[PDB]
Amino acid sequence: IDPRFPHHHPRPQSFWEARAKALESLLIEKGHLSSDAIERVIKHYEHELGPMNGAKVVAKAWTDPAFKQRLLEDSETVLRELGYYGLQGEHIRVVENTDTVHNVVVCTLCSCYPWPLLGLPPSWYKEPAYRARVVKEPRQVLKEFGLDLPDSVEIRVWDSSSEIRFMVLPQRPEGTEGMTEEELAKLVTRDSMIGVAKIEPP
Amino acid sequence: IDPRFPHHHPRPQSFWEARAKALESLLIEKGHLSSDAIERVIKHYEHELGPMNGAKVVAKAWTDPAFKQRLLEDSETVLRELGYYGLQGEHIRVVENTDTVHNVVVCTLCSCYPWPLLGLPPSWYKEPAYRARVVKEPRQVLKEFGLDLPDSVEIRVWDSSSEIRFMVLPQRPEGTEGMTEEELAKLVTRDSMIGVAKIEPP
Amino acid sequence: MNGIHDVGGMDGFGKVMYVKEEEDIYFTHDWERLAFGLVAGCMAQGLGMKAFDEFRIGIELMRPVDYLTSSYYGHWIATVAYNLVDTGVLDEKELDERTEVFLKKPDTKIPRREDPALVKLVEKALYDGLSPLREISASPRFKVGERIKTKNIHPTGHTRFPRYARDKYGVIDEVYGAHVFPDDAAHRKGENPQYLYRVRFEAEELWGYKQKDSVYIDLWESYMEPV
Amino acid sequence: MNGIHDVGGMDGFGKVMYVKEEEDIYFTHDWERLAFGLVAGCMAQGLGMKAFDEFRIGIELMRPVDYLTSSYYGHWIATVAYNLVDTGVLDEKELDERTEVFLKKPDTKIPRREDPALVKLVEKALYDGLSPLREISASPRFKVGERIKTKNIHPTGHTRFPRYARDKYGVIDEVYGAHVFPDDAAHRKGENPQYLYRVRFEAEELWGYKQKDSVYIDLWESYMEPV
Ligand SMILES: [Cl-]
Ligand SMILES: [Cl-]
Ligand SMILES: [Cl-]
Ligand SMILES: [Cl-]
Ligand SMILES: [Cl-]
Ligand SMILES: [Cl-]
Ligand SMILES: [Co+3]
Ligand SMILES: [Co+3]
Repeated sequence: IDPRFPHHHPRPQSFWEARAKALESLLIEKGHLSSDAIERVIKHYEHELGPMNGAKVVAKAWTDPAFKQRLLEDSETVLRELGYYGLQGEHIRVVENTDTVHNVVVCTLCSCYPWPLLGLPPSWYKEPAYRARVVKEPRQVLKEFGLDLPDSVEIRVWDSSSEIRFMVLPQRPEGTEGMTEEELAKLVTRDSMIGVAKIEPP
Repeated sequence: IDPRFPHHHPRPQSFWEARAKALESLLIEKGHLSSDAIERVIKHYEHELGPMNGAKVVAKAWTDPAFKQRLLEDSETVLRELGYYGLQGEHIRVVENTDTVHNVVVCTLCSCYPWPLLGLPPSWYKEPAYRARVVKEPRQVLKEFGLDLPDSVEIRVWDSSSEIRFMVLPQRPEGTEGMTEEELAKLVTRDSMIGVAKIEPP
Repeated sequence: MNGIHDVGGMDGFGKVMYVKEEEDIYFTHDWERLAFGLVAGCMAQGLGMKAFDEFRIGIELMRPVDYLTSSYYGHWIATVAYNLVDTGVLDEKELDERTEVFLKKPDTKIPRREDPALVKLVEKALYDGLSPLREISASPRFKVGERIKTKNIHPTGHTRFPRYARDKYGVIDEVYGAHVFPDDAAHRKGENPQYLYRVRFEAEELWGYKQKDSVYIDLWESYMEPV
Repeated sequence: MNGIHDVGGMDGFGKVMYVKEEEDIYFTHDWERLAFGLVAGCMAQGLGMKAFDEFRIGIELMRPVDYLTSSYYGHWIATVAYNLVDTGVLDEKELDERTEVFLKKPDTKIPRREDPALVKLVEKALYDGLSPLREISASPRFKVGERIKTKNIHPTGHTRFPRYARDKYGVIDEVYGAHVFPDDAAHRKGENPQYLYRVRFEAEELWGYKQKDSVYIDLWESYMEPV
């Protein structure tokens, strides 16, 4: 490495792996962490949480008009009542898609996403392309997801710049007559709760 | 490479080397370039041009008041008369350092620099740190070159956003009494003609 | 800080890599899982970070070349290392030496320790969270429907005021209440809560563009002024 | 285009790597010398580029990760390849195949050809240059000393209007004359010259900062409006 240009040379991902193990080792040796504390976190975020929680909320809103009304008027109270609350989900707001208003959520500055309700964010949600572009050319971004909105539909992009979090409530599609709440929940995609997709008829 | 992340993987510099040879080979085979055309360019920019041309202009300005006056009133005419003219030096302006005005030149958008007068730009001039920072915190940048200007000295940064080019005329230092024009030219540093250094007493 | 992380409105990052959600794998290396464990495990005990403000500035301070190449959980490893050294929990020399050990010998064994009490403590963080909502004696400077102008300020430390939203007219959409102020809290200078607002910005104002697009952004009171 | 190349006002790129000028080597690899030969050799004959406008946009279009890692003359190779393929001088498939040949066999011999007439032609470019000064029938919209406001425009093609200078008040310092207009010429859409001005901007206006600093920038007439 030419010392004029150290900034041209990224750390290899092997460095980050080694650094992670070094942090783990030192913190356990010094009594700050334990094997089971680390594993508890991994179990929670990889397996216990997920978008099925949001899907249940969406299906309940579609099937219970009183619940939907309550959810939209005070989502924080309602979501906490259901138990969808915790770290990075202390203050969750629900934004309703309508025929002429489409909502899309982003964290331009990093990756903020309501883990207790939706689980972990999509790969692309955390990366620069989506984050940079969705606030300026949301129609172009949505087209890359296969969502081509008419010029007459208004788009509202919600940038998660505080600890307030946002979930999109997508509209119930056609062809769902006679479906149960359970069956409807199965139709609710992760992507529809971020705003990058509508829900297809079954 | 994960096709979600091709943008994480830079071309190695071996690619650019191979690409250069491929361009050379194809262009020569197709009769667009010749060995001697390529070599002529290299000779010109590596050896024929250089900051000694600017140094001669500075030393002449210091020793000939009439010339300095002419140079500052119409540098393009004067520099062309001297033969310091050519590609990327068609329109060169000279900006005078004074006791309370310090000039610094940059190309924030790339690397523009008056080759016919100064030769090739410094390594750092073409790189992001200087380019990004000098327009916003020139005092901090100049301090990294060892130039710590008083708050009372005004700094003018010249961003080379068109084909107009700028050369800084630094002030003659103390301790140069009795020196010839030739000897004075030897004191004029490349860096002083960009504005990142004053000239030290001999 | 006007860093590489503040990408809103940038061009050149290319197409979004679409992937069916069912195929959108969470973790492809165990160190990525470990990164999650380190972040939450430390934060739950206030080690290096009490909440996410301290966490975010450690990522923002990454060398730009590392920020773009480390992969996501590399950011998390970077900020854990930064904050633990910054607060004196770990020594930088010791951390570097141990990193070198695992570089050269990746199969080096990790010490094992069961601590059920720490597990319960970590669970508390996971389920109780870390709400930044506070109360202050002052009243809000701004009201719903008010047209404000965001400031042209350039904090060199942490901020949640994205560059694309600076020096822009917007309309107050909601007054949330007072929230812990990131620009101070990230640097351990106190919670110093201020009123937090949601503010709507029109595409024409942000970009000079012509579509029916808007952006809603949450902004602290000190990021804005009346008109 | 609001690209990685437009770095004015960015933070995080770090310290400037100072080097004594006598030690500041021009070229450390022969392909870097070759890059210079390719650029000037092609431009002298109008191959892929007639002047520097076409040259610059090819660099600006680089993948950001390549722009930051290629090294300087890598930019030059990128834009020569881009422009020669874009104008139909070279075929992309043929160029890729030949690149692969030199990747796998770097010592592959380069064809030799002497062309003294082409040498003289290249010399003409080097010494005569490519002045972009033109004349137009219109008069300048702005005058020396006039306070202008630069536009908030976001060209997706080439421009010489740096983002840090957009939507800013400045004072006309000089009217240079009409110059070939980069935003059109880079895309081969005609010289379409416009009046070029030098404009002074104060630090307080650009950044909200408090020192005795200013920036002089050259701006085409269409980048600005009267106040
Ligand atoms: Cl570095
Ligand atoms: Cl929908
Ligand atoms: Cl790519
Ligand atoms: Cl000087
Ligand atoms: Cl970097
Ligand atoms: Cl890239
Ligand atoms: Co985030
Ligand atoms: Co340049």
